[PDB]
Amino acid sequence: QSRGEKRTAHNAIEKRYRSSINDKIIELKDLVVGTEAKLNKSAVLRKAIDYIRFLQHSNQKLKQENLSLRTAVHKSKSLKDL
Amino acid sequence: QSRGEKRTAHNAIEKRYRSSINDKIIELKDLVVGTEAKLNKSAVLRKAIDYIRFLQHSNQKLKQENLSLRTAVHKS
Amino acid sequence: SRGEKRTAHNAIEKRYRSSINDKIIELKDLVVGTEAKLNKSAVLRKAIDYIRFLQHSNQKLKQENLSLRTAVHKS
Amino acid sequence: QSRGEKRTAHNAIEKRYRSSINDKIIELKDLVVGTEAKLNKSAVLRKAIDYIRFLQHSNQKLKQENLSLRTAVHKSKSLK
DNA sequence: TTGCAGTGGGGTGATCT
DNA sequence: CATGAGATCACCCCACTGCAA
DNA sequence: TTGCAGTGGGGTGATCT
DNA sequence: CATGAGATCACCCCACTGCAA
Ligand SMILES: [Mg+2]
Ligand SMILES: [Mg+2]
Repeated sequence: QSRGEKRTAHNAIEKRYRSSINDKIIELKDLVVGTEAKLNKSAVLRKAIDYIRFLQHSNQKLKQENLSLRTAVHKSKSLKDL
Repeated sequence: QSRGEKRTAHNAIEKRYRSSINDKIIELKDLVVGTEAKLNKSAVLRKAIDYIRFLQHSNQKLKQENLSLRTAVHKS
Repeated sequence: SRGEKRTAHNAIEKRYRSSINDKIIELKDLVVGTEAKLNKSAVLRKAIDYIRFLQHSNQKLKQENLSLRTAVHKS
Repeated sequence: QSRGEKRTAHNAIEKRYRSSINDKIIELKDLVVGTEAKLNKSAVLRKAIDYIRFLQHSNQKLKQENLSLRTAVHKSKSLK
């Protein structure tokens, strides 16, 4: 590659670099405000951060409840002379 | 007010902007791989995307399960 | 035993290699010190140059001491 | 370079390597025992080491002497 | 009402891998 | 990161030399 | 009088640069 | 070590948009 060639190649490289990021921001955008909405990059990332924590918290609550529900039906089976 | 004076000023505005995004990718990073690691931006995003989807399905599945378990409780 | 003889001599050859290598390490400690990392030939190149350097420095000093003593005597 | 070529090359590189050391051990030999004498590698280096130390010690001795001679000459006039 | 901050696209150079 | 290659080192094997039993 | 350690040459793979 | 080259990042400059004064 000559200087101009490196440049031109690098620009195509950098184009691929940008999509590697911008394409994932769109993916995150669709996950947090949906495919139809329009939202700016930092806002999408801000929503993605809080959505993840929300989902993480929910997951914990959902699990705590699943165990309780399971412990409940299990106990329902116990007929033992009390 | 010179063009260059104006380019320089906006340059400071653009760094603000760039950091509005970068600071946030670092936040996502700390959530997916933690603080000690080093992971490029696109990989932080890829992980965050997959983590969200993973949690989304994990949560939906627990919800489905919890429904039955709850109804089982009823039908008992 | 061709082999056993080899193994045994191999130990002899290591002792030998070490007889040269440990000296290069000493020469190295002398010319660039202990913390440095320097390859064998540079250690030797330096040693050679260092000796030549001190040789000339000491000659010059001896001829000058000569002249100084002559002066003192011739006074 | 194929393994075969790399091999052949390496042997010539290693020939150059050895010479870069051996050629110097003989430069040292000549300094410690002379052009004509023959002494083995480790004894040449042992001699080089001790010779350097001696050259170092001598230089210090010589400098001190040089100063004393110089301080001598001075007084040899500086007598007020 | 419109001129700047904000926002984003694309290019470059330095540096990394 | 990859390839490419010369450099550096330890160690291999071989040859031989000379001294200590 | 001679085998065995010592010495040195060159090759080679592993690794560094 | 030396290319070589893609990837990564920050910053550049440019264009445009929307809102605060
Ligand atoms: Mg960016
Ligand atoms: Mg050697």
